[PDB]
Amino acid sequence: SLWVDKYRPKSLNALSHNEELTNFLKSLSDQPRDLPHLLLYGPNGTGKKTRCMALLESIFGPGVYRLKIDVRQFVTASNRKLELNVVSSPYHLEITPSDMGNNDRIVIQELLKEVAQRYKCVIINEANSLTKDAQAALRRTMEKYSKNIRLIMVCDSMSPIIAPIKSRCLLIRCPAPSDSEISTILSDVVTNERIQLETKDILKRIAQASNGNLRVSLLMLESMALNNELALKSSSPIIKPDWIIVIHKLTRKIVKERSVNSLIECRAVLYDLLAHCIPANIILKELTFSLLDVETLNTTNKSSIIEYSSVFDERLSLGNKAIFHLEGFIAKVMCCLD
Amino acid sequence: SKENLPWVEKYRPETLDEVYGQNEVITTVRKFVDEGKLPHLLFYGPPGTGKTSTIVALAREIYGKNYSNMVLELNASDDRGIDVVRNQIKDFASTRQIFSKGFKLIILDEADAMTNAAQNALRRVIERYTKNTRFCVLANYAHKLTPALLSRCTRFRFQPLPQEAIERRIANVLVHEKLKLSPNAEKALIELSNGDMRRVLNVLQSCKATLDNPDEDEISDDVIYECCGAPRPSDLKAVLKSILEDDWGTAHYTLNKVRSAKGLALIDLIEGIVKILEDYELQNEETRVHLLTKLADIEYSISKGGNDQIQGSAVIGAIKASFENET
Amino acid sequence: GEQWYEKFKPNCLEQVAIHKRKLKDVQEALDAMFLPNAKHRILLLSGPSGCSKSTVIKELSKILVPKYRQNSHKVTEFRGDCIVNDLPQMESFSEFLKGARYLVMSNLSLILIEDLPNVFHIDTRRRFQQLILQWLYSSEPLLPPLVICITECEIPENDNNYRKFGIDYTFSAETIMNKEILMHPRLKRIKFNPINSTLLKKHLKFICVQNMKMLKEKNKWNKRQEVIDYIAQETGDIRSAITTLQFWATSSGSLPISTRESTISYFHAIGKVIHGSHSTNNDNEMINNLFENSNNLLSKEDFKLGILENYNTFNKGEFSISDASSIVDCLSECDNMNGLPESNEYGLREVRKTFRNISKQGHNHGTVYFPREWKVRKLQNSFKVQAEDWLNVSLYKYNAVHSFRNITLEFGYYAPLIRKCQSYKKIDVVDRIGGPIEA
Amino acid sequence: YSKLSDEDVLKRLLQIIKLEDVKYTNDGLEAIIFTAEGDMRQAINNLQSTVAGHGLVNADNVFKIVDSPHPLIVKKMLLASNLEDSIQILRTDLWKKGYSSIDIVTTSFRVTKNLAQVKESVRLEMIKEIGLTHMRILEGVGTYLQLASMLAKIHKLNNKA
Amino acid sequence: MKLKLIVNGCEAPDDYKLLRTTINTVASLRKTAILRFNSERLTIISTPKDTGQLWCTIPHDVFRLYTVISARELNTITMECNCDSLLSVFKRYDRVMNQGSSSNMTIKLQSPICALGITFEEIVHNKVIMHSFKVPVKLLFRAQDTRIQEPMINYIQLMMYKLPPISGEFGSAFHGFIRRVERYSNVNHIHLMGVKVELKIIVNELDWHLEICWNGPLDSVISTHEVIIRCKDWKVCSKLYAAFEEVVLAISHDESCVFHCSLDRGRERGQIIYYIARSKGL
DNA sequence: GATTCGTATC
DNA sequence: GCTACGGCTATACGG
DNA sequence: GATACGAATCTTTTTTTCCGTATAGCCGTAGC
Ligand SMILES: Nc1ncnc2c1ncn2[C@@H]1O[C@H](COP(=O)(O)OP(=O)(O)OP(O)(O)=S)[C@@H](O)[C@H]1O
Ligand SMILES: Nc1ncnc2c1ncn2[C@@H]1O[C@H](COP(=O)(O)OP(=O)(O)OP(O)(O)=S)[C@@H](O)[C@H]1O
Ligand SMILES: Nc1ncnc2c1ncn2[C@@H]1O[C@H](COP(=O)(O)OP(=O)(O)O)[C@@H](O)[C@H]1O
Ligand SMILES: [Mg+2]
Ligand SMILES: [Mg+2]
Repeated sequence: SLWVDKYRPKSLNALSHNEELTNFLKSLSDQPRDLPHLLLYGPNGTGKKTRCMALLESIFGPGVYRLKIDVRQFVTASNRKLELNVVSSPYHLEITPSDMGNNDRIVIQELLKEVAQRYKCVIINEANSLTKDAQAALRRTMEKYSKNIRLIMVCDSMSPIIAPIKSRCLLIRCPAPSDSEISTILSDVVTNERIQLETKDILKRIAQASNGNLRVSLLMLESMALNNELALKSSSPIIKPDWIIVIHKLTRKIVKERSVNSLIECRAVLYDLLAHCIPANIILKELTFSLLDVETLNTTNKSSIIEYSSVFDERLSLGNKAIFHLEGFIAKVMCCLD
Repeated sequence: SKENLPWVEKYRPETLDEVYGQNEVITTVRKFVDEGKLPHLLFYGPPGTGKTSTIVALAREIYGKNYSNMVLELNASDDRGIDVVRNQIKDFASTRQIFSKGFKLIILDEADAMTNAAQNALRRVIERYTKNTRFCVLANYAHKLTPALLSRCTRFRFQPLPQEAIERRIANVLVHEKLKLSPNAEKALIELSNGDMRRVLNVLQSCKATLDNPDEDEISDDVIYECCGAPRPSDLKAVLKSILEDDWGTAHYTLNKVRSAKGLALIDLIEGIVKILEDYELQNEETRVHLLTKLADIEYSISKGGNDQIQGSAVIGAIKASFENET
Repeated sequence: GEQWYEKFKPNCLEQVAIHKRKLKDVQEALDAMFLPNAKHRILLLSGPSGCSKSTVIKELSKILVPKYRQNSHKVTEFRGDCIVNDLPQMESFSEFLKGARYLVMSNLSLILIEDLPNVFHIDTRRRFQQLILQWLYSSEPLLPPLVICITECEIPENDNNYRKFGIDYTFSAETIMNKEILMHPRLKRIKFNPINSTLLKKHLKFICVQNMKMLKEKNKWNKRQEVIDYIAQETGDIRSAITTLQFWATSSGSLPISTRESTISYFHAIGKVIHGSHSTNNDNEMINNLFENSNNLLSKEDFKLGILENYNTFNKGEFSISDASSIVDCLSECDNMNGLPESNEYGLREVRKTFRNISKQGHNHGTVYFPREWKVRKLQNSFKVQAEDWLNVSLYKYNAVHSFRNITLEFGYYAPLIRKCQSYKKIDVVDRIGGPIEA
Repeated sequence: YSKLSDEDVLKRLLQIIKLEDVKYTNDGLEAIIFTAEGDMRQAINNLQSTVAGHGLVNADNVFKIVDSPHPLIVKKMLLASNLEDSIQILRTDLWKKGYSSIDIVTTSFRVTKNLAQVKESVRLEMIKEIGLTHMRILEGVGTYLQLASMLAKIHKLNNKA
Repeated sequence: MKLKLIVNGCEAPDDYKLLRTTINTVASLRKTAILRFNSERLTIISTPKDTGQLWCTIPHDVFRLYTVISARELNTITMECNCDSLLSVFKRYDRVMNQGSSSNMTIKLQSPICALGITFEEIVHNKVIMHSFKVPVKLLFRAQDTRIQEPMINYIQLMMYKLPPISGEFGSAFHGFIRRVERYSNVNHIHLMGVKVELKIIVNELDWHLEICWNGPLDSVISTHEVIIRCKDWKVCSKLYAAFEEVVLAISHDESCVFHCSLDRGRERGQIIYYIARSKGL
């Protein structure tokens, strides 16, 4: 399929971008009997999930990647059907709170109660999406059923994880690779499939345009390769996500025009972005950082922007409707820049 | 088997004369009983003030032996929805008295947890069958009750327990359990009670447990502070002196040493400093605002949790910045 | 001995308090519905209470039914309180409809559903929906005309729970009928308005002169004019106006004249919060009465979204950015109070104060609109379906677990681009998920 | 039906005294009317309790059996000039008397909703502060410190900065 | 797409009773049922897709005439019909012989949504009264038929219990043992017990316990076997046990329970299988 | 409550 | 005289 | 002919209790 899973390191020894983390994983996998619950935190796209899969292969042998996708039904306190997908595999379970909202407590409760009845490893992607109640059940579920189950959850920015869960887990950090290592991985990819590659500098450009993201860099490489007729050019344009371009245009409009009509246009742009199912926290983050790369703003304007960004992202974290906080942040930026 | 019970449910008053503190309410309800007329009572006050004990003793005094069938007690533990009020309460307050004459007593313990529809149905039962039935309503929050229900109920306010009632109850407990209490420990116990008898009884039981040999051993203020884990007044005064007079490094060192000497909690120190600073005389009125606001958000953040050392440094900085306004 | 609104009921079409245009386009619809091949199957009338909805249908049936009836006069009104022995309650309306379907030729009679069955119970409400859906979709060659009158009233709060539905908040045609019934080719809807001051004054004057002796005996004849004007100004309900006039006339003292208070509409409340209300220059009193009388509408997240959407229409967006920033900051602060009444009070008070401070004469405001959040939710649902399809095809043709977060961030745009060149240069999903992002 | 006036309540009360023949004082009847706050049933209940508990109905006995309405105490607390007087009133009239903090917050919200002789901006700022305090009380922090901070912020917004 | 069949209850009693029992079971289980008309057997399926599935096999020799023709493989005509209409038709036809008759029941597939023309005769006493019925059905697609399959059962820990025939001396006692748990109103889970022969019905709850045990002779056709199932499925098992002489019970440890009923027509034997999932875990 | 278009009346 | 089955009724469920 | 008045438009997807239906259990009568 895509080049992201085409060159995904299946084994522990095939991971060659952290070194120290690989040695620590080998240390953990030396004696799996005393393996505690693991929590992996780091930048998105670093490869924490790849490390988890490699560790599971190092423990249970090859075969962890034999995923079967199943359909499960759950009932809340009231009569309701919850069609939750389960991607289980030998000695491995996958749960993600992306599809399920506030009902995320009962699904994980039933799943962990059924699986917990050697041990079976359970992987929870995006551990930050829990609503502080599934965490309340999970802490006791893993504290009492530690003999027949092990929990390995990956996440980024583990601040919304409650203190008891973080106390009940081993904290493992997965730093993003340097630009040279991403360039080396891209060089290996283009050695496996020749892409002409006129200059080595474009690989560094792709690495720098991803901010330490392997998945984004590989997607960029594949996009340029397919668009440039199975070739590459030194002057080939850098391809970026559409919502990044939309946010940059929104930043340009905010800097240029500061008025109520411009505020309504910004609200329409934010509504389009929300309708495209982009989370509002990262929308605020990208908008704030795109405002800070504007070279026509002084230091006082940047400080005001970052202060309003902190206030409004805290408000959005403690809020219900995301449009209010985004509109407030944009209006505060407009009232500060004028 | 009263020796096999917690001290809170061991010294529950059985007669009206055994209830201390609320002398006015006790005298008023006793006059009501002796005159033979009892209105629809409503008891309001903080927890542990003695409302349930008072109403239970009153019902026992009115019906000495017929308490089982002359008294219907419902609380939050039982369902008190619209159907229960419509059926069970009406059936109880619709039949004649068995042989005791007088009236039927219905006690609604913790009526603030009842739904609004239940109170709306209950008001007509109260004002309809009042010839042979009287209602008593106990609640800690009056905002959760319908204004009509408050209108048809005679309100009695249960004040927090004064000093003398606490002294008398503690003396009775000491006589019963053959225990000794220092006057300093007595003063410490009343201060931490906060007008609550249950807290006093629990702390006294924990202090008796703390002693290696209960008899021939007095309970001092050190025993109280060790059992309940509260800071001593001297520790609070030293911490406040270090924060107010000394520089930042030594104030932080003093706070850390005081907290690590006995494992004290930062919230208890915050409450102690708040209580001490209330007695202070501030001539700026901005120091008061800064202190109250900063300590309120710090206490709230502690309630939500977080970094403890950061919160302590925040307390020190807030106090210093607030007292910088007094110049 | 009889009520005035009952003893002075209209006897013909000319005595019905209704606008000429309303009479015309109800007459045309009813006449078209009596044709052998009528495009419209049923007639839906919506409006506030006492808007001559029921009576005008009666006076029209007095002149239309006797004309179209075959040779071999009134309506066949559904009566919900009839309890038949061998009839379950949900089957009563079905039996009524089946019996009334036999009213086509030589038995023609208009069907007037003024009081609907119990729609506050969900089972019979769905039964009503699927029963009137079958009437519109019936294969019957000809059916009797059906007229449904629904009174648009706000249901007051009864029980405390956040599972409140549309029927629980307000009693309107939108909450009762679903989208299929309302948007049907064989359904004609004629919304009604409250009776204007002119017809109310004319009919009150007619009622007064019909009892001239009784007002002249009580010396109230000279004071009847101001009473008529004030009653017509206060309310638009003909029944309430006639009842109040009868109460005033039969009185013998100086009791003040009082009428029922109509609820304030959603856009009416939005305009009151934004532009203020005339005859009330005190913002505190207006806000207090709005919260006391229309707490159901105010205590909703839809109202705050409406304020956020429509606050830019005060002067077509021609006001200082500081005021807009203050309004949106206050709304964001209110969003963090977990729906407390203090949040709504503070938000409305701040919006009203901000718009009052900058208010000037000669302002040309804009048109307010409903919030577009439901459209955003529908687009998000479509994006969710497309992302589920992408994750299913990516987990069926091969083994690759990607998170929905990564689908929205990168795989929603990069993967369609990969599938595009891969396909044209030569998987299933080729377009950007959720459509392209514009502006 | 409007709220009952003081004169009508006094007339009905005096009729009840004349029917029951109990001793009364004009100051006591005024106190009963003041505590009733236009509620006739409350006036009758308070009068009956006073007669059955103390006999002669004066201001002393009435104010010793029944309490002054807490909305008026809260209104006096909110309208205080300096923070020290408001803090003292709050403490000695709601905290030492045994009034729950949530009751104080709700009463403050109602009083601010029905508070005259104040500006709209000041009123909405105090409403926002009372709402924040209400949220803090509901979430669990129901100490006297929160009420003191609410009063401090109210006074800060009253006297500006 | 030409389906036609004729049923004579009086000519062959046992298979008609089997068909009536299958119809009663699928009606009691849930509304609507799946009728798979294979060219050599008819399979009646009740698929709720935890709740159980009933898979009854009816050979073509059961009916007097079994012309089944369709463009699909092996002339597979699959249809979904409401059990209540079919149950009412079967009750009418049963009362037809109960009042005294021997007329045959002719069923034809007369027209995706179709209907069966189930028509039969009745004679009161020498009068002719034609009973005509039309039950609306839907025609399941070929792929949709492929989506329905009989769940296979593992034999790693599954153990068979040969329940006594109801015609024997111990049959009535065993029927009483099976229905002994049905007389409790507040029962929702039955926790079975087999150790290696005894069958124990255990209903353990917060403040009451139940220990129904079978002390009579039992056979296991040729270790603990526990599975907890809902009470409603046990009612269906009891109903199936009464109508079948050859009843086989299979219990899987914390996996499932299988209620196998067989009718020895010898000839292909008619069989009824009721797969029951555990309501919850041990 | 605001805007916009159409009538009836003074 | 006994059993089966249909009709009436009390109770749990659902939305 | 100017103006007050009126119509059309500006819109939507936990907990308690209650209303009507489903269902199982038990009693009364026809038939074997
Ligand atoms: N005035 C008092 N005199 C003696 N013991 C008291 C007194 N008040 C409280 N107590 C003790 O405290 C215990 C608990 O008090 P209760 O009266 O049962 O509860 P409460 O005062 O009604 O508080 P709430 O609002 O119901 S939580 C009693 O059983 C007594 O042992
Ligand atoms: N001139 C008049 N024009 C109209 N109605 C009149 C008149 N004089 C008396 N009435 C009475 O006023 C009442 C108005 O009722 P309608 O508006 O026809 O009923 P409705 O529209 O269904 O209102 P609801 O929703 O049922 S309260 C009727 O009882 C009429 O008889
Ligand atoms: N050591 C490595 N060498 C090569 N590619 C890697 C390595 N680690 C991660 N990747 C690439 O990263 C991609 C996805 O990373 P992922 O595990 O999703 O990151 P995260 O766990 O942070 O979401 C994989 O397709 C894989 O090819
Ligand atoms: Mg109590
Ligand atoms: Mg009407």
